[PDB]
Amino acid sequence: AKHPVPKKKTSKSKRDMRRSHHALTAPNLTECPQCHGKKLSHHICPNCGYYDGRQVLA
Amino acid sequence: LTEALPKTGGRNNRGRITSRFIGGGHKRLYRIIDFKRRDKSGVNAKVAAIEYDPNRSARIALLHYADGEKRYILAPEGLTVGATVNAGPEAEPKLGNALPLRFVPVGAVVHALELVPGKGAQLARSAGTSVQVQGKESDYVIVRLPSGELRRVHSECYATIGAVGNAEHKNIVLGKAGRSRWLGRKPHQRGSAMNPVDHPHGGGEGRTGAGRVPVTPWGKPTKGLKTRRKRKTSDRFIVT
RNA sequence: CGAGCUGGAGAUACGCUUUGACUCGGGGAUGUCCGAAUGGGGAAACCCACCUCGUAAGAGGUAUCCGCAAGGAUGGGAACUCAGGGAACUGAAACAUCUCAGUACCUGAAGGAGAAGAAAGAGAAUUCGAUUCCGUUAGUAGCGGCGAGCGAACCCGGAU
RNA sequence: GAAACGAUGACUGAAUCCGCGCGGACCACCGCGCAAGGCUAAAUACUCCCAGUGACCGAUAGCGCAUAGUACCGUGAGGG
RNA sequence: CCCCCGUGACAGGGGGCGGAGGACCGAACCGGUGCCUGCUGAAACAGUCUCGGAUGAGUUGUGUUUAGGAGUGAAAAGCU
RNA sequence: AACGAUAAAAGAAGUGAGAAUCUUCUUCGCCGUAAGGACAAGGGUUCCUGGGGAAGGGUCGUCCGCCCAGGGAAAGUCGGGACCUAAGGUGAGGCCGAACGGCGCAGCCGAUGGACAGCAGGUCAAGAUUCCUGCACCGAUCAUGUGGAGUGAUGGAGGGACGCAUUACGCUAUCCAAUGCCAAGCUAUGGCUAUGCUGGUUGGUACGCUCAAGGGCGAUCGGGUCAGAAAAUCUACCGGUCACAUGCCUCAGACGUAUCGGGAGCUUCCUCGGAAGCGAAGUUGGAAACGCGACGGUGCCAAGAAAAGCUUCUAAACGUUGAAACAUGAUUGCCCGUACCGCAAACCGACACAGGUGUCCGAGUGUCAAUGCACUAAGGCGCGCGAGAGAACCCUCGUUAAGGAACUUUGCAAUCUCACCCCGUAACUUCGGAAGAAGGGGUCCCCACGCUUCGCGUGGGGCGCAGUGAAUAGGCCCAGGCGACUGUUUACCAAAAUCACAGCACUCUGCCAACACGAACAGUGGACGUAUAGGGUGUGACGCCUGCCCGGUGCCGGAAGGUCAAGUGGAGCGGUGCAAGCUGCGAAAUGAAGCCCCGGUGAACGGCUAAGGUAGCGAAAUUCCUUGUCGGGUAAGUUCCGACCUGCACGAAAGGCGUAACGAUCUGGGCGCUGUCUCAACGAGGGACUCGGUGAAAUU
Ligand SMILES: CC[C@H]1OC(=O)[C@H](C)[C@@H](OC(=O)N2CCC[C@@H]2c2cccnc2)[C@H](C)[C@@H](O[C@@H]2O[C@H](C)C[C@H](N(C)C)[C@H]2O)[C@](C)(OC)C[C@@H](C)C(=O)[C@H](C)[C@H]2NC(=O)O[C@@]21C
Ligand SMILES: [Mg+2]
Ligand SMILES: [Mg+2]
Ligand SMILES: [Mg+2]
Ligand SMILES: [Mg+2]
Ligand SMILES: [Mg+2]
Ligand SMILES: [Mg+2]
Ligand SMILES: [Mg+2]
Ligand SMILES: [Mg+2]
Ligand SMILES: [Mg+2]
Ligand SMILES: [Mg+2]
Ligand SMILES: [Mg+2]
Repeated sequence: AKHPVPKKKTSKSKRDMRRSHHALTAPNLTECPQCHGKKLSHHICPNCGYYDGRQVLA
Repeated sequence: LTEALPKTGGRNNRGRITSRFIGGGHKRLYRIIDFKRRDKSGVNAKVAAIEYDPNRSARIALLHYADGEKRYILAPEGLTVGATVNAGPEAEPKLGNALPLRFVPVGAVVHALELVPGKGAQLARSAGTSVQVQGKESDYVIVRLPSGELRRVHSECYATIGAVGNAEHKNIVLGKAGRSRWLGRKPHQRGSAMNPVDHPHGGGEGRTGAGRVPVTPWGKPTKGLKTRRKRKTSDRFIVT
């Protein structure tokens, strides 16, 4: 058949313990020096399209 | 080659393989042969040509009658193109003449012999077969059949002068499987190569044999397969 | 019947109905093509014809088996009925006669039922008085590798 | 089986009322009955269908279906 | 079949010319040899590579026939 | 875990709530005897348009083969039917059978076959040999004239009408070349300025004192009835007269003139892109079919459907006053099929599945050839998750020092070899073979000279490590077993030494054959055959051969006798009634095939008590003891070869021994080469790891 197979159901406890590292880390959001919508460090502000001057359209 | 019929292959009867084996073949056509000849009594015919005939073994002769009716006859050993052939009681002991046994001299060699006046030729038809006449008894004539058997055939029955054609089926050595295929399917399948289910020589561990019998029950080397029939009275001396 | 109706349909538009719609009860009239299928063919519901009447449309006929002819038969029915044919698993703690069982199944014929029926009988009283069915006799009498097991009928009571 | 009687595939084959068949081999006596022509209602059986009822079910029950012999499966019979 | 050379018991040998074969190599096509891969597959039997046949006892379409102790079988109790 | 082939993908622009994924543009890459194109089967609206965006789509969708609505499919000539027949199916009458049913002559059904009238273009969003434009053809009914007398079946004949291989001449579709023609422009990086570059370069029909290979043919008179049921003016047969070359008849195709068409492109409008209008050239040379001429030629054995249409005859019938045939007008033109997918994401495979599916077309360059191989036209496509990373390990690859089988059950695997030309080639042989044996050499470019080309030969010269410069592309040899050989087999673990085979033998079978299927005195196969044939059984090319035993068993044969069934025959014993009678059982003798009994029989079952192995083989696909013993080869040899004979337990058609050739067969050795190995390394791609999307399983 399907050669190595689990021997016993993994308990609600054991299953959950394994998920103690699955939690997403929230982005470190910065506020744009211009358009004043929040942005990602080292990226162009989505809203105004600025990164010192304006690079992207809108 | 002149005004014939279509011979269609078939080895099974009502559905089932009834004559074991039998298959391949070069798709042959049927040539109608005048085996009786009675109705052409008195009329002379010219040997137009000796044609090839699959379905036989005996070469075929094309007869060109004076009345312009064309017929086919088993070509006897010797008959050449441009010779005359006559049917009826009035006939010389020359090649290819059809004449009843009473008019046939003793010690004469014949082929295409009947059995009942009419019906058509029934004995010594395949190439090189001969019927040696022994001498009359009453209405009946004692004749030597290709097997060696002596039969009481009534003189009322026709015969043809001489031995059958196609000289000898000897230099015909077939050669390879497949020559046999130009004719009949994968021949003799040994019952010893069979399984217990299939045939009595079936099974065992290796090459063998143990009681000697055919496909179905019976026995095979020696067993009188002839019945307690009436045709026996009209027969004197059989074996060999 | 007596005011609603326009099918389920949960749907709008057009309408119909006290000169009695709708619905219900009872008759008729139309009933394409296939199917016994029946003009002939066919891979059901489609191809292809001929004959008679006819203004074309359109209508009628054209299968075999019975008999003079009128008129009858083919085909379909859940189960029930009789008939022709008729298993084995199974029981016998094996198996072969026996049992399962004349059961299951196939086939034929038919009807609302059929079957059977008017004593060359049952039978032991010189009683009975067509048949079928029910109770009973009775697991008696008997049959039986006298084993497993199988099993009446007469009398009597009763439906008719 | 001591196997009567019915029944019939093969062969045979009678009597005609001082006659024929039966009565559990068979005989005699006693007794019951007239085959070799046909029909014949009612009582009996069954339930596709219809009505009524129920110490029947109430959605895994009850019919396979609160409706479907559908969807689905199978070349098909069939299964569902 | 046509030109050439041979004679001790011999057979033929040579040139042209023809175009035979269950002949050869090899695609298509039929096939399945060896390895690996695939092994809850891409796939209820496959893939790449290698390999057998390749004018024959060849391969293939339609149409039709034979089945259940029955059929079919260049014979494995194979296939139905 | 996976997201279904390792044929890629990139950017721009667009759309939209939303875009790796939808549209468009420019590139890139993969197929191109297909991964293009046209049918058939099969599927069923999947087609086109406009919308949609639950679910289906292995991700996402604004999109789709999914969902909704509307539309689309056009035939006298193409397939099928109103025509024909094959296998087979059915089948009045008929032949059989418990039933149900099974067979069966004609006839009828039945294409996979025969027969039969149309081509060139145009273009819907989606059909086209169907619609439309142009110019044809087929049959039917009638009309008007020609014409002036037959017309000719349900039957006759001819004819339709048939193989495989090979091959001569001519052509076409079609393809190539060019400083042929025609058309458009421009090119510049260094040059060319066009003799460069790109593209196009003829389809149908009518006529023509034009060319033309090839291909098909006798015409008449008469005689015999005994031939075609009869008749025949038709056909066969026999005879007579002109049958050499020729002679007639036919033009595949070419050429020319005309004409309708198409034609590269250009021209205007533009509602985001299509519609409309116009139109040049048409050369010379080369190649060339599996198609056409055609039913050609030759060779061969295994000896190559039928029926209708058709052409010719008379019979009967109507008519010889309005015949048939022709010509030109009109009229007429039924039914089903036609979209789309159709080597596939629309069919079969439960899936948008790496399989399977019959036919046709299938361009160019190079390469002896080719449908091979590489690249590439036209056309189609990048395979419905994606993006990083650059671990172990696993898959598919490239290279590898020194060694070269030491690996191991085994060179398993993987290299080497590799095409064409020239030289050269063994034992052994069935004189064919073995053979591509083995081995060695050449191969590219330019020039000059020669010839038989697409090309080749000789000379000299050039370049590179290298010249079938990349792809396709035999490793070879020695000895053995087994089987002669090609072939066949276990769909899905066995391809073989299995089966088959040509050949040999025994044997049965005389024809309503044996034998076989079957309810059956049916019917049919055997066989429209006939002992030079058919059934069965065995052995298994060819060569030399095949011994001994007939007691047992079986088969064929004899019969002095013994044994034996029903039946014929009834001697006797017994029941009952008073009695004739009616009844229960019953010997002897006679009564069949069989069996016991006698002889035969081995390419009958068998044996080596009925006899104890003739040749030949032998430690063998057979041998236990066993790794027998001696020799070979190896440094070393349980295997292998050879001898020997002590054959546990070879041996003559369950064939014995041998045999050239053949083998994806099995065993042993050698050369070559090599990552099999000492002993592993590096490198590549695809997984594995990481992120975002979707998200199974056995097990418990
Ligand atoms: C390839 C997948 C295929 O497996 C195989 O074929 C292998 C090779 C086969 O091995 C084999 O059959 N064999 C035959 C001997 C060599 C090989 C084997 C055996 C054991 C381990 N590995 C290999 C098994 C291991 C074998 O089991 C074995 O059976 C033996 C009878 C006993 C063993 N026991 C003792 C553990 C068992 O494992 C069985 C019988 O199968 C066929 C197992 C059963 C459960 C089965 O049918 C599966 C569903 C099977 N069918 C399928 O489609 O998938 C499977 C899993
Ligand atoms: Mg509930
Ligand atoms: Mg219902
Ligand atoms: Mg190869
Ligand atoms: Mg080979
Ligand atoms: Mg028939
Ligand atoms: Mg990736
Ligand atoms: Mg990092
Ligand atoms: Mg040896
Ligand atoms: Mg072999
Ligand atoms: Mg082979
Ligand atoms: Mg993830």
